[PDB]
Amino acid sequence: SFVEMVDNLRGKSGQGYYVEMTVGSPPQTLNILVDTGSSNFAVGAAPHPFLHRYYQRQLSSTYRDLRKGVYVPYTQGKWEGELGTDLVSIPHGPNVTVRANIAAITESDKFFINGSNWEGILGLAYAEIARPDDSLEPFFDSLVKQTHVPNLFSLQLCGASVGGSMIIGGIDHSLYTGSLWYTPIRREWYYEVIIVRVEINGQDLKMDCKEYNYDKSIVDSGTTNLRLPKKVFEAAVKSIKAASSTEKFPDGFWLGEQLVCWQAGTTPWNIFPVISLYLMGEVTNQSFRITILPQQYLRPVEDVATSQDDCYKFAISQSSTGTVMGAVIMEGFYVVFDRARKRIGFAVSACHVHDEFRTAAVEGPFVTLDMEDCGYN
Ligand SMILES: CC(C)(C)c1cccc(CN[C@H]2CS(=O)(=O)C[C@@H](Cc3ccc4[nH]cc(CC(F)F)c4c3)[C@@H]2O)c1
Repeated sequence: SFVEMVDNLRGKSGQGYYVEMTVGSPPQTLNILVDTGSSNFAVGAAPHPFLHRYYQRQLSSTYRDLRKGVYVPYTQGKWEGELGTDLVSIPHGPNVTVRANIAAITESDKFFINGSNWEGILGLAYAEIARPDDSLEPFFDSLVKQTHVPNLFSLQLCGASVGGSMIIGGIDHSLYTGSLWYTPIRREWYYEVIIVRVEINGQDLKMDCKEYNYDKSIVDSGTTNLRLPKKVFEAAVKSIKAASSTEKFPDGFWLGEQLVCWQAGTTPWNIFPVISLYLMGEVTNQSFRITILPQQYLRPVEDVATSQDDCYKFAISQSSTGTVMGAVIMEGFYVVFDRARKRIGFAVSACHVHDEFRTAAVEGPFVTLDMEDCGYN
């Protein structure tokens, strides 16, 4: 019955993917950012310059106050508000209604984006990283506890206005090609995984693989970029620079600040390398890789000119909190968050990213010794 959830995600480039939800009685309709990188369900509950609408608790006969404040600091942006519960539904999702925790956002700083078209966030990760603490049951745990929906969901995030699918409760085989490859969820807090090797245009970076997961690696749909730990970021930019030295770019470009431009249809894709991340597999000494194309880490941005140019931002940026596999890694893959079996699956997406002479891929098996040493402690 998954066909009803196909294409239930909309989004703007660099502004996340959102699904339609309703909260309260009678149902109030809101667009909610889909975020595997956090665990709080929160919605605008008060006027804001960037909100077109918001949650009005007074109008809901089913609203319950929990008489308890809350705040969440993201890497960028944060909000605070009041906890409560209410009835929640997903129109283009499973046919159910659940009572869920809701953080009514009363104040925020750099959380809402100008003209994003969403008014809240749905954190799909585990209770452990919930605020104020792991006793606030996340939305999906409530969904699974109160209904017969199976304990898994999958995300197909499509690039170039963007769309996608959140299949709640299962896998829709019409959304990917090839085989699914699974990597263990290392610990149920973030969707934490272990990267065991990295290659750029087929050349190993040759770092201690702990560096790849320092201090963790997570799969995070709410984050736009691929984010790499300082040491890994520098090695990667150095390698991507060398491969593209044919041309030259401002260095504010490599910092994700300045756009780079080319005459429409003349982007030199061939001079940017593919990036391969190898992930720990399901069996002893076994891994698999996902390969990313430049079309994924060069994010198309709106031209600031009377020009019909193609313009892009570098969508790989530095991190001090570990690797973040954000939307530009997830785009063009079908990603299965198999909570029931503590694993995450990757397959080539039906909306896979296109290149002339190259293709995004999920390939295996590979042999990799001592994958366990790759985890940071
Ligand atoms: C567990 C928690 C305390 C929530 C936490 C703190 C720091 C970092 C993380 C990891 N996950 C984070 C990484 S991030 O802050 O870059 C984006 C964030 C989700 C988020 C929140 C508000 C946002 N506003 C605008 C955006 C951009 C998006 F829409 F493309 C956006 C994204 C993730 O959720 C979690």
